[PDB]
Amino acid sequence: SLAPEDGSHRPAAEPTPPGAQPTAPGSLKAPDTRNEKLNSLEDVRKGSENYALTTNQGVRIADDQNSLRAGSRGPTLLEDFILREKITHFDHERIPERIVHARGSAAHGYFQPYKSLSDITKADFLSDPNKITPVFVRFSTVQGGAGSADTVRDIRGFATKFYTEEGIFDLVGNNTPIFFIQDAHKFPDFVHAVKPEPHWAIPQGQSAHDTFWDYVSLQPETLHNVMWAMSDRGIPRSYRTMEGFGIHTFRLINAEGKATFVRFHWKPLAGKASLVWDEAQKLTGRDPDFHRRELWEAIEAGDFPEYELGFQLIPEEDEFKFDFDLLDPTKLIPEELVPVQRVGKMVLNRNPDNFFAENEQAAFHPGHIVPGLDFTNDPLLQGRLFSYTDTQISRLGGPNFHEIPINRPTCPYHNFQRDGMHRMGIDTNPANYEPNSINDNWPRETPPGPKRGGFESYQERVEGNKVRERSPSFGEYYSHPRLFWLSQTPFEQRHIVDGFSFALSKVVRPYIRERVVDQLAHIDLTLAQAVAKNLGIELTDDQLNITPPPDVNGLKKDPSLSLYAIPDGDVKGRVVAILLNDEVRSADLLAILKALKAKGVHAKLLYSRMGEVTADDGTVLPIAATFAGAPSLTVDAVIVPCGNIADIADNGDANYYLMEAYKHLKPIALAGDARKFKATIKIADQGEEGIVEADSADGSFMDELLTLMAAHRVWSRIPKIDKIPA
Amino acid sequence: SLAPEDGSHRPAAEPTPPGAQPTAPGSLKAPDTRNEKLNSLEDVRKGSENYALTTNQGVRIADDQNSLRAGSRGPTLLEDFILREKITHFDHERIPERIVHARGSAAHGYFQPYKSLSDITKADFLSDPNKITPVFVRFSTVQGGAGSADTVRDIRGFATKFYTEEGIFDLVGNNTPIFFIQDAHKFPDFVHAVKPEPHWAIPQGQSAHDTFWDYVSLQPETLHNVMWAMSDRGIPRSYRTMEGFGIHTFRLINAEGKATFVRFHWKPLAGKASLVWDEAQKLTGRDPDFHRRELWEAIEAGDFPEYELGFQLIPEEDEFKFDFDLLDPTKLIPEELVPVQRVGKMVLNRNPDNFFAENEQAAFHPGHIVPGLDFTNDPLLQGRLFSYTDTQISRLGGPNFHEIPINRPTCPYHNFQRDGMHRMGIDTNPANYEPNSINDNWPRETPPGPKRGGFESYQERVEGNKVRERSPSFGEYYSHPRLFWLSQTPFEQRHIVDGFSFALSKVVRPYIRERVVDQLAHIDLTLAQAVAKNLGIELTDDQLNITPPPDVNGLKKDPSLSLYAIPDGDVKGRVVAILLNDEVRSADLLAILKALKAKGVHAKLLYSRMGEVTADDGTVLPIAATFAGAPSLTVDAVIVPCGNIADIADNGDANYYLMEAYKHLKPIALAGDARKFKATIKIADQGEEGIVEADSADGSFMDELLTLMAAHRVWSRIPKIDKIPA
Ligand code: HEM
Ligand code: HEM
Repeated sequence: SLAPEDGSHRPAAEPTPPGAQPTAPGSLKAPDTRNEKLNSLEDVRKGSENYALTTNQGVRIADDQNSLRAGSRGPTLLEDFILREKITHFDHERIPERIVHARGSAAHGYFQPYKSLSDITKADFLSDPNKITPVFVRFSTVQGGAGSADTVRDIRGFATKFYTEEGIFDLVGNNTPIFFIQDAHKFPDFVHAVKPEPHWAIPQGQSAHDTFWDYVSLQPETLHNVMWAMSDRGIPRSYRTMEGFGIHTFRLINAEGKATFVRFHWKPLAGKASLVWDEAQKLTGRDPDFHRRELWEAIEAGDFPEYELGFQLIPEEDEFKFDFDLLDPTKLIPEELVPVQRVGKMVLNRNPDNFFAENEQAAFHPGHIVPGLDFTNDPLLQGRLFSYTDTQISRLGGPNFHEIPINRPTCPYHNFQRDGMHRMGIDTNPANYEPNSINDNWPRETPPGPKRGGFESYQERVEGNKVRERSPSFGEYYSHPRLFWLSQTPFEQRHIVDGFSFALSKVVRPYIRERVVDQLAHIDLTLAQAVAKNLGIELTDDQLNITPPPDVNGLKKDPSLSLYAIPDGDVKGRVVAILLNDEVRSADLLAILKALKAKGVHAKLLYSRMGEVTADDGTVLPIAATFAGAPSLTVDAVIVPCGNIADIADNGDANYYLMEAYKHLKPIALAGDARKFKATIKIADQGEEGIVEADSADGSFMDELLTLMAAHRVWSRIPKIDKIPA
Repeated sequence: SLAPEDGSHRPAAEPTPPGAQPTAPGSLKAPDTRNEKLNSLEDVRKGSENYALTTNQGVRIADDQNSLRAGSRGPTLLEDFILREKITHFDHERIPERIVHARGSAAHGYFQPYKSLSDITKADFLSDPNKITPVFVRFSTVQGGAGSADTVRDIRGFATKFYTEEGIFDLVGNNTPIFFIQDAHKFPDFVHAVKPEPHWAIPQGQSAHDTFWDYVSLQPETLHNVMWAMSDRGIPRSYRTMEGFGIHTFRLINAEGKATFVRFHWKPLAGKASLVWDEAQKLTGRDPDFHRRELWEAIEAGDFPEYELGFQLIPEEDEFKFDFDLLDPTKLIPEELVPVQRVGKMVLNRNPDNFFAENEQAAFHPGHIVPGLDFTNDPLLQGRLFSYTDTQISRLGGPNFHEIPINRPTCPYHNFQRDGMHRMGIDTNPANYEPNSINDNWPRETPPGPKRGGFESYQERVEGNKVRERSPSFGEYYSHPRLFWLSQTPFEQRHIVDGFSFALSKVVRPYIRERVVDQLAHIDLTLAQAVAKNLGIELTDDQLNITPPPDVNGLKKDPSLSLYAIPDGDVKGRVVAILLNDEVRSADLLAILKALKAKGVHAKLLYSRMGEVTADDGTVLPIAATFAGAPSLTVDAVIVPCGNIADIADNGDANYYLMEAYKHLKPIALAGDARKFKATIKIADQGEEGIVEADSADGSFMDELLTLMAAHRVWSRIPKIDKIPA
C-alpha cells in the first residue's frame, strides 16, 4: 500500500476547474456520462484496482522488480519468459503515425438535429430531433509529427465520426473553408513541400521554409488557403474557438431521389478566437500541449465544447450560377451569397480513457458516408476517397481496423469478408460468398428506400473523354484571396502582413521571396507593398500597375470571413492569472474570485514560490504556480489585487508577467497599490482603454474586466506595444 | 526552366558558414568527402538532374498535375495507375518511431586509434593507428517523439556504429555516466513513468509531471541520474559540447585471453557547455530543431564535431575493490579513482543525403560487438541485449534490417539464414544448412585467434541459484548523488536546485513533492532545504537529522563531474549576433569580422527588417534575420557596432534582444554610441565584468569579447539578473 492515507492521490469524480485536481481517464472522472458508443466499449475496458499483476497469459507475477539470473550478480537467463514478454510488448508499442494530422486531440460526445431534415436528405441521423448520435471528434494540426507542438501556425483538422444507426459517417474537415490544392494528384507534392525538408528533416511544425514557399510561388491555386494560414486563423486560441468546414461540395439525397449540393460547417458556440503570433510561438516552447490540455480540462470542468452543424445548400439547377466552380476546393461559397442553415448541435462531454487505444488508433475517412449523402466530382475529394482506406492498411496493421473498438459501428454489420491480420469476428455463416443457397443467401442485399435501405449512388450524368486535364473553370486564383483580405479588420490585415513577412524572412533563397511578393501584387497592392517593405523589396512599376482581380459575385467583402469583425465573444471557460503578494487584501480577492466564478471564468493564483500565502485577515491562499511556471501566455487576462505590493514590485518575473500580457493585447486590472505597476507598462496617469484600475476590486472593477474579456483582446493597444521591450 | 538564371537556387559545394547558403544533402555539399562506408552507399544513391519523371516501374509521366477523369469536370477513374501508385506510396511513407530516443540527429565520419591497443584488446578497429574505421553517429533525446523539440531537459543518447573489418560494433551510449535504473525488467516501468501519461498523452519532451516523480520517489536508485538531469547536463548547448558514456562495464579481451573491465567515454574536443533553463525552454518554442540544425550547419562549415574515445580500465582482480558494484549502472567510476586513458579520435565530417533513409532507418544495438570485446553481467546491459534485436523486427519491417543500406557491414557477411520480408540478397549457395557436404561446408566456422578469428565468449565463472533477486551490493542510492552535488560549482548547484524546484512545482499531487524532498534530505540537507523553500515545504526535525551518506572511496568531490569547474572552452564554431543600424560604422565592422574570423567564430547580421542596409562607406550588408526572427537564444554573444544608433536606440525588439542575452549570461560588446544601451540593462558607468565597451571596436575590444566567449557564460552576473524584467 503506497497511496497517501488521506486519499489525495485520486481526483474527485465530479466536475472541477483546471488545475484543481489531477486529470484522469474519462470513465473514472465522469462515470455517469454515458452514450451508446461509450457503453458499447465496456466489453473491452479493463480495470486494475484489487487485481493481481499477471503476464498476458494470466500467470501471476511474484517479483516484477528483477530478471531471473544465475546468482544475484549473474547473467540473465533465456528462460525468463516474464521479462521477455514484458520487454517484447514494450519493444513493439509504436505504430506508424498518421501521414498528415499526426498531432491531434480527441473526445467523445453526442449530436442531435434541431428538426427533421427528411425533405432534403434521407440520412437517418438527421431524420428526428429526438435521435441522439454518439460522436468521437479528433482535432489536429497538419504538418508536425505526433510529438510536435499544438500552437504552431498551421491549418487545423476537425474530424467527426458519427456512429449512426445506418452506418458510420465521418465528416473529415479543417478549420478553413478551402484547401491549398485542386487535384488530389498533387497532394504528395504539396505535403512534401510543407513537411520538413528531406535532407535534414527541418523544420517541424512550420511552413516557414524555402520548399513551401517555392511550391506556393509556382502554384497560385494555393494562395487562398495560404492567406487564411497567414492570418490569425492559423493560430487558434483553442479547438473550442475555431470554425470547421467540410471544404468540398457534397450531395444530400432525399427519399424522392432529389440531390441538393451541400457544404458542411461547424460554428463554435464559444465563438471565434485566436492567439497573436509572438504568444503562439512562445507557447509552443512553454506548453507544447496547450490545446490538448485545454480541451481535456474544459471537458473535466463541464465547459463542454459545443458546435452547431450548418449546411450551405445550393439546388442542382444553380450549379453554374457563381463566378467560381462549386467543385473547386480552393474556392469558398460566401455566406452573403448562400447562408448557412442551422442543422443541429454537437456537445463533446467525455475524454477518452486511453489516448493510444482511442485517439491514436481512431480512423476517420471521408468515404465513410451513409444513404442520404453522396459525393461530387470535386477532384480533390475524389482522390481522398482512395487514400484513407489505403493508408489505414499499414497504419493500423491490416484490413480489420474496423474491429479496433473505437472504430466499430454501433449498428449491425454482416458480410462475406473473412480473414486478415488480427481478425476478431468469428463468422458462423456456412457461406462466405453470395449468391449462396447453403445459408439461403444471408446476409442479403437491401434495395434503396426512404429509410433502412441499401446505398445507391445518385445517377449523375458523366460525359467527356478520358483526360488528365484541369477544368478551365478552376483556373482563377486571386479573387478569393482578395475577398478574404478585404473582409478582415485593419488589425487582422496587419497580422496577415506580419505573417507573410515573418514567414518569407525564413526563406533563405531571396528570389523565392520576390516571387511570392509578385503573387501578392496580384491579390492586393496594399498587402504586397506592406510585405515588400518588411522584406526590403521595392515593387516594380509593372507590379504597381497590376489590375486587381474581380469581386466575387459582386462582393467586395463578407464579414463572416473575419474572426473579430462581428463580436461573438464568450468568457466561460477562459482563465485569469491573479498575481498574489504576501499580504493580499482579502476583500479584493473575495470580490474578484466570486465575479469570475459567476461567469464561469477560471482563476490561477500565482506567486514567487509554491505553498501558501496568508491574506490581511488570515485567510490561507493556496498557490497554483509560480510567475515563471505559469506564464501569461497560458491565460486570457491578468488581475493584480492590492496588499503588500512591495513584496512583488521589484520581482522581475512579476513585472515581465505584466509586460508580456500587455504586449499580447490581454486585459489587465490593477486594484489599489497594484496601480504602481502602471510604470512597468508605461500607462498614463489618466489611464488607458484596456487597463482596468480602481482603488479596490469592488463596484464596477470586475464588470469592466469581464467586458474586456468578452472582446478577447485590446486591439487598440497595437500601436502602443512597440515602445515596450518584451 | 524554373530555376533563377543567376544560379542562386544551388548552394556552393564548398564549406560555408551557417546561413550563407541553403543547406543541402551531404553528397552534393561535400562531394569530395569520402570514406569506405560513404562509397559503399553509391549503389543506392539516386540523382535527378536531366532525368525524366517516371512511375516506380520506369514509365515516363506526361502530366503530373492531374488525375485521369471522364471529362475535365468528371469523376476520377480507377484505371489511373499513375495517381494510385503516387498516392499509395505517400499513404505508406511512415514507419513506427523508435520506442525511446525517437528524436535524433545523425552524421557520417571516421575514427582512428592513437596507438595500437593489442596488449589489452584484439579488436581489429583498435589495432593500428593508421587503419581508419568509418562511423555513423546518431545523437538523441529520450522521451519525446520524432517531432518533439531538441532543447528539452532530458538525457541525450550518443550512439556510434563502427563499420569494422571484423564486423559492425555499435557503442550505444548517453551523455551521463549512469542510468536511472538497475535491472532491465524495470525499463518499461521507468519509461512509462517518464513518457506522456496514458490517459491524455501529456506532456511531450518533459519529465516534469506526476508519474515521473511518483516513480522516482518510490525508486531511490533513480536519484543519481535524476541529479544529472536536473543539472545543466540536461540542457546541452550542442551535441558537440556534451560528454558520452557507455555507462556499463564491458570487457576487453586480448589475444592471450586476458579480460580487462572497461567503461567507455567520449570527450568533446569543443569542450563542455550547456544552456540555462529559461533559454533552453524558450528555444524549444523559437527553434525546436536547434540541435539538429547546429549539428548540420557545423558540418557544412567545416566545424566538424570531434570526440576523443577514452577507456577507464579496471583489472579483473580489482572487481570488488570499490565501495560500489562495478556492475551497477546507477554508479559511476570517479576519474579521481580510475583515470580515463585516451584511445582515439572520431571526426563527423559529412551529413547524410536523406534523413529518412539514413537516420530514421539506422539500427544501433549494444549487442553488436566484435572479437576483442565482451559483456559483463550488469543486469541492465543483459536485458538490453534482448530488446534491440526484438524492436527492430517491427520498426524496420522484418529480420532483413541489416540489408537496409545504412545498416550494412562493409566487411564480408555470409551465412545460412534465408528469406524474410524484403529479402535483398540472392544466395547462390546450394546449401542453406551446415554441416553440409554439398557445398563442402562453406561458409565455414573460424576458430578464435589473435586476429580474424571467430567470436568466443570469455569463460566467466557462473555460480549461484536461479533467482529473481537484486544484488545486495546495489542497494545504496545516495552516495553518488551526493558526490555529484558536492563536485558542482556554486552556480551549477543553484541551477540544480532550480531544476528540481521547477519540476516539482508542476507535480499536482503535493504528497509526491514531499516524498521527493524527503529523498533529497538523504543526499544533502543544503540541497533539500533550498528545494523545500521554493516549494513552501518545511523540513521536519527528523529530516534535518538524517546522516549524510558516506564519501565514495574517500572522495569529497571529483571536479571531472562538473561542466565548468575546470576551464575547457573552445570558441571555434560559436556564433555572435551583430545588431546593425542603417549607417553602420564600417571600421567597427571590419575590426569585428576580422577578429571573429581569426578564431573561427561565425556572425549573424540582424536588423529591424530583411533586405540590405548600407554602411557609412557604401558597403551593402545583407541582413540574415530580424531582431525578432533570430533571437538572442540562438547565439553565444551579442555585438552592437556604432553608426546611427538613433535608428535602433528606441526599437523595442533591439532593447529586448540585449535584455534576454544579459539574463541568459551571454557576453555583450558595445562600441561607441552603442554604449547608450548600457541603460536598458542597468550597467554602471564604470562598466561590469561581462560587458565589453570602448569608443570603437579595436583589437583590444575583440580580444576581451573573445576571452568572455571562451568562458562560455558570465556566471558572476547571476545575482544581477533577477531584477531584469525579461
Ligand atoms: C479538403 C481537403 C482535406 C481535408 C479537409 C482533410 C482533412 C484531414 C483530417 C482532418 C485528417 C485527420 C483525421 C484524424 O484526425 O485522424 C486527415 C488525415 C489524412 N488525410 Fe486528409 N484532408 C484533405 C485532403 C487530403 C488529400 C487530397 C489526401 C490524399 C489524396 C488526404 C490524405 C490523408 C491521409 C492519408 C490521412 C491520414 C489518415 C489516417 O492515417 O487515418 N487528405 N485529413
Ligand atoms: C545504459 C542504459 C541505456 C543506454 C545508454 C541506452 C541508449 C540508447 C540510445 C542512445 C538509443 C538510440 C539509438 C539510436 O540513435 O537509434 C536507444 C534506443 C533504444 N533502447 Fe536503449 N539505452 C539504455 C537502456 C535500455 C534498456 C534497459 C532497454 C530495454 C531493455 C533499452 C531499449 C531500447 C530500445 C527498444 C531502443 C530503440 C532501438 C531501435 O528502435 O532501434 N534501452 N537506447
